Amino acid sequence: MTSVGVRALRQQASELLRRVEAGETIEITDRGRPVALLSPLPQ
Amino acid sequence: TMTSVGVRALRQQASELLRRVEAGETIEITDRGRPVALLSPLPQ
Repeated sequence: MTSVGVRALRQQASELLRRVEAGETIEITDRGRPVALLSPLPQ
Repeated sequence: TMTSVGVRALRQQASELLRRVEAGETIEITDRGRPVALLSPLPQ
């Protein structure tokens, strides 16, 4: 899942952040429309 | 400065956080206190 909805965000938040921490970016959709991006920080 | 929320808060307050991002805000995400990710809006 490279694009997840709001429901999946809550149910999967820990795992989604693990993936971003491993370098993935993940698109967040809201009623099917892409609205936000989760990207890794340089840290 | 910015808003920083942890994963717990992201889950618990998801609707309020996405409302802010859709209004244009970028938010820092922490994982057990360490900054790990950026939640930023896509332009519409």
